[PDB]
Amino acid sequence: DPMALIDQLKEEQKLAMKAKDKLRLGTIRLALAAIKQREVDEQITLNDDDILAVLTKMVKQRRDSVTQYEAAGRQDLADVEQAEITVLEEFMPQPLTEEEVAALIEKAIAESGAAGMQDMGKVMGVLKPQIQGRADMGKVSGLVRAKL
Ligand SMILES: [Zn+2]
Ligand SMILES: [Zn+2]
Ligand SMILES: [Zn+2]
Repeated sequence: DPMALIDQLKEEQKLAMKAKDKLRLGTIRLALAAIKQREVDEQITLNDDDILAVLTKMVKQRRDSVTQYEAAGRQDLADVEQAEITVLEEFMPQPLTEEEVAALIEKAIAESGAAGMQDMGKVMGVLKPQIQGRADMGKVSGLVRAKL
């Protein structure tokens, strides 16, 4: 039952403001503005996975700015962008460990009653939402194929 990402971002905004941590505050504010943009423009309420997509795009855009700054010799500016990325990445999940993936697979097999390679789709359909972008699906496939 982790705190919703929207609430983690708002709490971190309040703390960064009280800390007078200027760069951190500014980047959190931009994440919250990107969330508001989607909720107004798409007429939806974002969940955690939606917010993770918001953060992933912000990290991508800043990573492309790092590329441009570093190609121009402006490491000082690329470092500011890296500091922004580090703030954003605080809210992102860690990749699943090998042992974590193996456990998800064994749980997916137990609950789906999977037996044999014909049940590859049955298992992967259970796993795919649970794995998100936290593991290589091809490797997960191969681990599942082994057990089946
Ligand atoms: Zn923090
Ligand atoms: Zn920046
Ligand atoms: Zn977290």
